[PDB]
Amino acid sequence: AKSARASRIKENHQRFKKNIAGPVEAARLERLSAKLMAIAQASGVKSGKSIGRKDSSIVFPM
Amino acid sequence: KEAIFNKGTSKRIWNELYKVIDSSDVILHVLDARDPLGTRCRHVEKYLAAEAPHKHLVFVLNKIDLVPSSQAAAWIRILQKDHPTCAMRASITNPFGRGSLIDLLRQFSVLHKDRKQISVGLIGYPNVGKSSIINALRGKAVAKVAPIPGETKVWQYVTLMKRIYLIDCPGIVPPNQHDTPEDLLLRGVVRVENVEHPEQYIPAVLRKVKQHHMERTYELRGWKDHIEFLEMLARKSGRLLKGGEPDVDGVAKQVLNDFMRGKIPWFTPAPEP
Amino acid sequence: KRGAPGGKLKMTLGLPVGAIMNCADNSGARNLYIIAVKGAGARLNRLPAGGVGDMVMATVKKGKPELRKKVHPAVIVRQAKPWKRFDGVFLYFEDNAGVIVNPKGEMKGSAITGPVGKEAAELWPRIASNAGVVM
Amino acid sequence: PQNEYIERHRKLHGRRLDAEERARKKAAREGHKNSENAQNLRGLRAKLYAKQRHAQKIQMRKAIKQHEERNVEPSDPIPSYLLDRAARFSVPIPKVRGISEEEMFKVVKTGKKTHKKGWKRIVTKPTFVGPDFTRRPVKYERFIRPMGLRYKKANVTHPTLNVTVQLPILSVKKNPSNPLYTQLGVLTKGTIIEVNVSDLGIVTASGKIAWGRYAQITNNPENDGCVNAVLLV
Amino acid sequence: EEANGGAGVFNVDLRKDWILENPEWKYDKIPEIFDGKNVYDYIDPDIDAKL
Amino acid sequence: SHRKYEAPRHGSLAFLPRKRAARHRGRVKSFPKDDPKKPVHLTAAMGYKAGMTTIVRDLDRPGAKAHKKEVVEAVTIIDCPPMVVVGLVGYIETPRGLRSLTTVWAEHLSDEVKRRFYKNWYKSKKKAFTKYAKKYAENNGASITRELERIKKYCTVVRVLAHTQIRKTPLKQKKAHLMEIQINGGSVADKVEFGRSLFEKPVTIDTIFEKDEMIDVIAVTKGHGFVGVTARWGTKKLPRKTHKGLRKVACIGAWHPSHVQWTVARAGQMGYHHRTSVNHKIYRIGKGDDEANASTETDLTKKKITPMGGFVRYGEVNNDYVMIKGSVPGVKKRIMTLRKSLFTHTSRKALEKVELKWIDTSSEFGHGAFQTAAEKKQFMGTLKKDLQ
Amino acid sequence: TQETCSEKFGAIISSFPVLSDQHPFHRDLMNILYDADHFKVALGQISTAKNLIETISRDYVRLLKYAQSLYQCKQLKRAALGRMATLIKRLKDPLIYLDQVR
RNA sequence: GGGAUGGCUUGUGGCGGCCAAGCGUUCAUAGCGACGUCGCUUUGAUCCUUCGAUGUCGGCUCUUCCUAUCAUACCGAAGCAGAAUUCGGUAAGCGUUGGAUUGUACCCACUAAUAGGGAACGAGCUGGGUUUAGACCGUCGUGAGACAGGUUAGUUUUACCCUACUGAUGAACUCGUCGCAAUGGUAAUUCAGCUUAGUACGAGAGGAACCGCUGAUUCAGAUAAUUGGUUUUUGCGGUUGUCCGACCGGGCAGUGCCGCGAAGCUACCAUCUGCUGGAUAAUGGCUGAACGCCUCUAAGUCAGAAUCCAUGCCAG
RNA sequence: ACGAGAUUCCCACUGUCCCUAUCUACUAUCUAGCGAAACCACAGCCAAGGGAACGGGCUUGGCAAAAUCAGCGGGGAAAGA
RNA sequence: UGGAAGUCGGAAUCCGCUAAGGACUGUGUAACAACUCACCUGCCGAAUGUACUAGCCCUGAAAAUGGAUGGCGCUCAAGCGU
Ligand SMILES: Nc1nc2c(ncn2[C@@H]2O[C@H](COP(=O)(O)OP(=O)(O)OP(=O)(O)O)[C@@H](O)[C@H]2O)c(=O)[nH]1
Ligand SMILES: [Mg+2]
Ligand SMILES: [Mg+2]
Repeated sequence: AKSARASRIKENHQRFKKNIAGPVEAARLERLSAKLMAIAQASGVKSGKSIGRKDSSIVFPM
Repeated sequence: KEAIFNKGTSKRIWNELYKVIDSSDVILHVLDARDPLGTRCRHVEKYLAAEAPHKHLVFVLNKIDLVPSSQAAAWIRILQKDHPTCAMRASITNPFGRGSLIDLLRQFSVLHKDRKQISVGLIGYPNVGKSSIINALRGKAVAKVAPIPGETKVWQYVTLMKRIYLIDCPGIVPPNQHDTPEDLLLRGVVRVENVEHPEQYIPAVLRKVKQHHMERTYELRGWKDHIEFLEMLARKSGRLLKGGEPDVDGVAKQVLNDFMRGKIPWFTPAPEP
Repeated sequence: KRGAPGGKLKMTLGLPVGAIMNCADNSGARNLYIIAVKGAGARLNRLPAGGVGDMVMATVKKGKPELRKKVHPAVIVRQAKPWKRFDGVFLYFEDNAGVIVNPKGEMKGSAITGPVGKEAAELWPRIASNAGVVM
Repeated sequence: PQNEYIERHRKLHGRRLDAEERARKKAAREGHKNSENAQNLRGLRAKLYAKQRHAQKIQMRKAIKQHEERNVEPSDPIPSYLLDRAARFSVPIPKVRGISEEEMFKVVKTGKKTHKKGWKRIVTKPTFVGPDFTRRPVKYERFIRPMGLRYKKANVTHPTLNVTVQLPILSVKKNPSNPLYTQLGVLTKGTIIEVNVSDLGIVTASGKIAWGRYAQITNNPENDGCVNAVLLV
Repeated sequence: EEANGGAGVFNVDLRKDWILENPEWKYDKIPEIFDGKNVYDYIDPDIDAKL
Repeated sequence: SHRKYEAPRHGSLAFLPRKRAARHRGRVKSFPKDDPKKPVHLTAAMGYKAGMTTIVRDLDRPGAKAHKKEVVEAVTIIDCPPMVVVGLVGYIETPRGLRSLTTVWAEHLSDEVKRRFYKNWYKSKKKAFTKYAKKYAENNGASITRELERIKKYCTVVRVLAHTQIRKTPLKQKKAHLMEIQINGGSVADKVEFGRSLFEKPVTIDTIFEKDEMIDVIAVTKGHGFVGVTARWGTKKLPRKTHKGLRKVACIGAWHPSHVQWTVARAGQMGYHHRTSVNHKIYRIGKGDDEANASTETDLTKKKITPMGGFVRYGEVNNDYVMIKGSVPGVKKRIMTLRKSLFTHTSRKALEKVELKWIDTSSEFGHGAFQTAAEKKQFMGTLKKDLQ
Repeated sequence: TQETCSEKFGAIISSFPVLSDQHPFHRDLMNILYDADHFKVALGQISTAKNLIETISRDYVRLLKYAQSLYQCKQLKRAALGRMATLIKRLKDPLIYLDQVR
């Protein structure tokens, strides 16, 4: 019997993933993303535009 | 095929046999009077004729009390055409042919007087009477004797005289492509308890034994076949299982044990001249 | 072909090696002592076992003397161990019984006494054609 | 299919379109493959390959020598009836290795206690037990000569006729290591044996058939499984 | 089936050859259980007169 | 000398050590890989295992033996109250691995998620996130804007913080469960905007998972305590009256080294292990608001997923629930992590459509053969207490 | 070694047709194609080599029962294997003939 | 009182005679000798030639390693049409079974296959070698007794110590929540059926394979909806003897006994699940020198095994 | 006939086994009290080498983090050995 | 020899034209045919071929816990010869 880690079995699984299960997963993911988007939609220093510093070691201390 | 029918052909047994042959000067080949050509080891005869011709082979026809006297005399004639033969009933209390066998061994000792002693080894099938012949010649139960095969498993020296030694040997069965398990069981190679489906050999017993002998022995008559014979014997003797079922297997084992132990009279007739 | 029925779903194996089951056909045998199961794998100390519809190697312990010296292929048609089918039904028969067939699946006998299993009837077409009741 | 069907298929359809080219390329790569096998094979496969290549090289150079020379004895002259022909009455092997008594005999222990009795000696080398031999009773046999180590014939070769015949043995005349070994009939290297030479047609000056002649064992029977001898003619 | 996947992939339509009075009842889900009872046990052509 | 009869190993070396899990909630070791051209979506959720029940499925599996037939299958019910997103964690890539850079929390956090930060909530002053809630007010959330822009600029992996609404469950636990759920798809700015729009909002299970999809269940198994080798590793029992025990291994060693190896079966802890089981099909995502969410299009009985007398040792499922084909690791009342499959599926079983015809709602407290109280009353009739 | 030799020799013997059991048309067709004397001599030499290999193995196993050192055991094993190799090498022509026959 | 050969070994015989590349040898022309060869060691037979335990091996449970590969994966060759194979190569990832026979190691069947060894054989348990004291027979001895031997019955009985292993806590850095992943382990395996297809192939008998689909064997990890099992639920009922005067309600017979029995635990006796990228070995090549032909190799490079390394997975 | 003598088989019978699962009591466990002994040069992680086919200490490496609890029988230790 | 034309076999293997060509080195045919090799000529352009000797390197046989030029590591050496 061909192994699970066999090159031809892997190629067959890759073709299955590309051609058959791929569109189904894409359509399901698009529907779920739309449903979650429904719930989701339903100076620089003083304004946060300039990302400043927050308010052993890599080098030898010297 | 079961290994119980392969019993008697072991390498240990045949190493014992060739040890006895190499140690012995005179080979007493013991034959059953009920089947003399059936119990004859032409394998060993060929080996002795080819490789060790100096050793003297003597036929001893034992168990002549289980055959008619005229048939026994005819078998003695047929065997004495080939080799020097003796007739024997191997019993400690009531032996027959013991004096003749002693005289024959004395003659062989006179021939081999130059050696300090001679060794006489006994060969044959299981349950032909080798250890019983040794006991009858000795006058004392010096070798273990039982009606089931294979009691003698090793070689044993017993001194008959200061110049004659007797060697016991385990029973040997030469391999043959024509021998059947039924033939081996009827010759007495195997034990009856260890074999499977015992009632297939009962028709062979009914062929070898006259019907009136069965009727007189078991006090039953009117059976049409071996199955009905065993069923009637079981119902008469009370060999019943749970649920009133007759014990045909146990009854067949009883009849086979009787057949090999000589409670049922049978013999092989000698060929006509 | 080594006599392994293909397409059989997993069921509880109730008849191991050494079991004596009834002979459901008219071939002359009345019981079958199982000595091997066709398609049995390799496992330490595990006895081979068979279920309904499984092909086994058997010997006859009671019946006609002609069948007593050979090793016959058999198909198990009834078992007493409860087993589940795909519809969730747990079921069992009142006895363990099988039939004698050739290695290709055709029966030696000509009729079957009592019902047969659905698995045996589906897997061996001659059992379905020679059965009177199918359960 | 019947008869020469693959040949008929090759006649009616041919072969693969690249078959000749791939055969030529494989025959061209054969030298690189042979060198790669000579430099990269390992173990017993490598040893067998090297021996086989050595045999091929010897056969090849012999072929070259024969094709190159396609177009091309005693010291003293003697007549044709004196050709192929050859005091001190020495045997071919006047001296062998002496054999100790442990190398001859091992100790057979007997008894039933933890301390056994070791008076029985078994002969380890092959023996000739003699004619009409019957084993002694077990209580009185000291020197065990086992049945599987008994030999009755020997491959005896004639030095002048250059032929080897399997001859029966009559007796053991001298085992050089020990007279006890001769008495036991032990067949070792350099042992003088007596053989039946009736099959060689040896005759005396008047017509009597000579059927007994000395020969000497030239091999090691305990290591070779056979007795090889040279006639003392 | 060879145009639509092959053997073991094509799903057969067992309700395609149904003969009914009204064609759009072909793919209806027939009820079987209602309040712990069997609908097919209560199916009767004279059920109106019986009621 | 060698072993005379070959036999494989008892147990697997891939699940060592056989110790108790480091924490009760299952850990998502790996998330599905991110494809930026995909839409933004969540990849995990949590629930609580209620129990199991029985279904009848109208199977459409071409080439199978039970094709166009009815099959009885076991399913597991997971109660899934809606989850609340209360945070956003940013991850950067370093040569030492993924590193958490910043974490932005919501302005208002519930007492459920606040109980997780305390071991004694009843004695506490409940001061958690009180000074953090003021940075939404001071300088118009300038610090929050800075951290969000830091996630947008420097991070490659964005995860939301989501906690369960445990008050909706029959559990006596008031302390909620909180986890990081990775956002997959889109760009990093899209993920940050997606989380910012999802702060303080309830997220239901039907917007993360969809019916007839295979998912993975991550949980901690049933604990068994200290268990000997016979049940811990499946070893053969020694014969009767074996000296110093028969439920043991006769030889823990006969060969060099002069040690006990790590491959020898020894007595110890069994169960309470962290397990991730894969390829579990979702059969039904039932709604809590529906009063007939355990009613199929064939079985017209109006009934809910709760059996009569409730689930044993759990209670009643009154929220959205997930029906999963088969069995999942864990016990009743236990937190369950449902995760998207890491790879595109390679089986037709993941492409099958499940059509249920009947769901068992009989009592699991005995041999219940009625699916509702009305059926039991109709079968029995009138009792003594009804007249009383 | 002797088991391998006996298995291969028995496979050679038991697979080739036996002329004494064939139909007279098949037997005489094999006689026309092949000298039946040569066919029977080749198969008889195969059987003779098989039985000689078995006899040599039996004798050398019996000698190895009494061999007293690893050197003597090694020499006996090499002697038995060399005798078997000599017996097989003396079958150079019948093996080629029987392969062509096959 | 004293003790308790080893960088061995493996696949190809010995003896005797020829032949011969070569080594030696030119004041002696001898002597060794690779590759070979020749003699000794039944027309498919016979089954009427089994040839000496002083040296001891087996078995249960369980783990790991080696390759000297039985099967599975890939490849080369063969009258290899197909099917089934045979020989050889890379490969230890993964398996390699159930029984009979003790008057003393081979048979039978299933299976893909029933491969070979090491870690002992240079104080775990249990059957023989094997042997304290009892007893019998056989041989030997005048005898006590011994043995060529055969038979029967027969006393060693830790763990709480250190280390190793399997699990479980834990000080110091305020407590807690959410994480990363260095390193260690790592897992799947084989067969069958449907379609291809009664097609390629074939005189006929027969009879494949790739893609696709569905199950099953062994292994592993879980789980209790269902079905069996389990009952101190002493939950309910029945029943024997005795005792509380009888009924009721109870005690005792260490759980009196029996029937059913939820819950819990459980079972291939039940159910569920077991996943993908890169680099390679043998080989098959491309371009192209060495070497004016040629060449898969030298520079460069493509593919390719169940192999290797990682992800998935477990610990942290 | 008799036998706690040795052996083989048949029926019945069953967890001897396939193949293990579950329950009860007393332990083991924890606590209060009480409380030894065997044994002990010093000590206790491995790999290779250490001619006297011995190594726990030496050489060269792997490495190596307090204090502990329940089991466990590989090693050490342990048999009036 | 049914067929055998150099090429299934056995034995001989010569002469002529020659620049050179075997009573033929292989492929091929039922046999022929055809191709090819040995050999020769034309183009080219200057060094090659064979067999040995001496160095270094590969193979020249290996089992079974994980390990050893002492360890790292070393390639116009941190290897070898002076
Ligand atoms: N009627 C009769 N029976 C005899 C005679 N001799 C022996 N038997 C029976 O045959 C049986 C065989 O006796 P054994 O002495 O053991 O003969 P065996 O051939 O040595 O048997 P094995 O021990 O198997 O070798 C005995 O039990 C006797 O009863 C005889 O002369 N007459
Ligand atoms: Mg007897
Ligand atoms: Mg006897």
